[PDB]
Amino acid sequence: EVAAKLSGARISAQKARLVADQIRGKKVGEALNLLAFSSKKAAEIMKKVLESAVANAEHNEGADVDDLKVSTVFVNEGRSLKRIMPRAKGRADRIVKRSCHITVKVADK
Amino acid sequence: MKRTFQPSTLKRARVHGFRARMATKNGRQVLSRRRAKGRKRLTV
Amino acid sequence: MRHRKSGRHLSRTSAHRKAMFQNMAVSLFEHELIKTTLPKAKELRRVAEPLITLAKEDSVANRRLAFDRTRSKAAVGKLFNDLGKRYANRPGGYLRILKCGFRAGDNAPMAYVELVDR
Amino acid sequence: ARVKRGVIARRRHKKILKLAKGYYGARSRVFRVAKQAVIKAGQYAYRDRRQRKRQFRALWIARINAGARQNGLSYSRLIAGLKKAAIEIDRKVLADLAVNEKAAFTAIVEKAKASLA
Amino acid sequence: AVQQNKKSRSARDMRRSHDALESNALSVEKSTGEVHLRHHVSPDGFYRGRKVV
RNA sequence: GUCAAGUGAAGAAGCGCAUACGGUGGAUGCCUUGGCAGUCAGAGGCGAUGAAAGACGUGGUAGCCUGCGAAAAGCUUCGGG
RNA sequence: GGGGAGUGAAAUAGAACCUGAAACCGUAUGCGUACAAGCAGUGGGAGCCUACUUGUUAGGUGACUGCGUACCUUUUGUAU
RNA sequence: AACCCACUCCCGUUGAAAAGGUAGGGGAUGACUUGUGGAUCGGAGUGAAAGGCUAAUCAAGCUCGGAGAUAGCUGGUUCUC
RNA sequence: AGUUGAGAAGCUUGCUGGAGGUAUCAGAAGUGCGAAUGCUGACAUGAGUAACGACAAUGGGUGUGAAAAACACCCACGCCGAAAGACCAAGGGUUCCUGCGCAACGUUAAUCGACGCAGGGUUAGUCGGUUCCUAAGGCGAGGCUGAAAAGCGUAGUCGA
Repeated sequence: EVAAKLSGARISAQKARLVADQIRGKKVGEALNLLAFSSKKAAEIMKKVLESAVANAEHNEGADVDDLKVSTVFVNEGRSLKRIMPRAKGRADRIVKRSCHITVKVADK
Repeated sequence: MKRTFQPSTLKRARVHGFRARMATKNGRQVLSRRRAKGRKRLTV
Repeated sequence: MRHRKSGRHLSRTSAHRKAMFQNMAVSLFEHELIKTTLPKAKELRRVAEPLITLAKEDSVANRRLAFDRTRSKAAVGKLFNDLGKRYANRPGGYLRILKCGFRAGDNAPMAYVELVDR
Repeated sequence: ARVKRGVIARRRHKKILKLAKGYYGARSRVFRVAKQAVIKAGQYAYRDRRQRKRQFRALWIARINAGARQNGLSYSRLIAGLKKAAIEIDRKVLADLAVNEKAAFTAIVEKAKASLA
Repeated sequence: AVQQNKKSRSARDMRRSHDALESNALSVEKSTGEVHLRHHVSPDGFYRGRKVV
């Protein structure tokens, strides 16, 4: 069971858990096919994280890519960035630019 | 929609400048307050 | 309600559509394969194919009826000399549309549109 | 002697939030709602140490009523006949004999009918 | 027009009980052996046993 | 075996509670090169021999502090180390 | 940005770095939830699941059911 | 027409805009419009006058002090038996 | 987590932590928080909703790139043209140009940028200023006046 993590992805967590829910429990090649043809941003990011997890299992252990199953995907929340949008009649509002932490955890069980 | 600050460096320096403050008693004590507070500029 | 109403608006005035579609017609007659959005590909085939059908017959009236609706000298020369002698025995369907993924900046469904004997 | 009150406030809030666990939503996890839910649970629990003694009595009486009517007697005639006699036997063990030991309950209702009340 | 009460976790999540995703229209070319969308040109430019681009 | 009547266990899009691990977040604890208040002393001014307060320069790297002042992170002497 | 390897007593002390709480957001497991009406509990209570070692226990859910209109402040009086 | 103004509608009202936009409208060689510099200032200015304006503030600007004004009023006041 | 007390609370312990703590009995208090449209930080809900800033307008090709609706170039289409063009003053103060970059900023992406890093670039007898001269107005030797502070002013000398 081998992880890869992205600490700070410039998508928010709610948007990334949609794609995270879509590969959980799948085979790795099935998951790479799903992520490589998905219409979204989180799938580009999470495909790169899944590639990293698989290659960590190939190089730091001896597991074949065919044996591997994407076992634990979870998206935590990262540090937001706090910015101002000027609005009408002198009023200012706070924008949070949210980030998130993607962990893909491949295994051969 | 014309606003209330219309900048001119000459009107700046002649109302609020160093020599305008040091011409009068009250401006000299503006500078001594603003120097006693320890301000970096003291002539704005 | 658009019951039985052909044509599509493409978020444009009608003059904008007419300019964009004869631009795409001219660009396809020079390159013979262009890459565009799938609805603009579906509406190019209703502009561009009557021009090739018109080009299957050399007349002065045909070459300045082509010229007022594809208004470039190079595409009237590409028609009537290349496209129209090539497509002389094909009854329509001078171009095909092949879907090719999605645009990266949008999700605009893309399509290749290609002259058939290229 | 400035004394910083954040270490005792925490333990008092942990005590209230531990007493509130199992509750829905903010009733179990934010202090100003958990505190009210714990106090309310305490009032209901005081009230219901009383109503427990009210509710079990009614269930015993209803089971004794049902057992006595199988033997041809009411609840009220049975309780009257068990005091023309002297049984000193309560609604709890009579309901227990109504369900479990039915021949002993039949013996008790026959000694109530024997006193003809 | 505002809420008179903040919405709970539970109702917030029941709203978004519908916004999960699908795109399962993938298939494999018999010639090259790669995955692509149905009725779409391959990412290596093939379509129904023929190179088109 | 069939046909009636009775009865009903799994199958959760999503939720709830508990638990265990996380994430955010900075509390809390511990710490201090900073303050605050006294006591005992000092010396109570600095300036036309140009002050307080500055601007600009000053370095092998050179921004900002801190020193210096075209002799410019220093010069000459005594003394200590 | 990570997965290792090294350093270190310790790296879930890795530089946004001692400790690292709560709000808030997740993933996993157990149980309950799609014919049921309200301050969300409380009294009763079946079932199921875990540890034990078994029982007249401990922990977790809580079908079903009786009672049940938050807290404050102000008031003659507030679910209001 | 420029320029200066702001009569009407509609939009906008969380605005593109803390007073605008688009259609129309008034003056447009004058009691006009405007640049640059200067003067008048808080029971005090200036006012073809409306309590208008005096830095998005005006029946007495802003700021700092008297100052922790005063409040028979409102709100709040923290562990246990 | 267990346990003990009528309570505030106490005691024992698993894990974490990695350097301090304070039986007892007294002294002292910045001594106990849920409310004050309380203060300050973090984070929710609304909600992945409204918007993304004039309704001049975009379509292909080619390149570069990790990736191009948006960069660059080519072809074509539109738009301004008493300006959406060229320029001077004011105000700004390096934004200018060229290499390298893309974290953040840019209401999206960016290989592009008025953004980051580093270099370079501003040449005058004649163009503007200083210098010469004065207007309004200022300051003003002495001087008149005024509790003081100061006011006004002559010679003067600033002031476009």
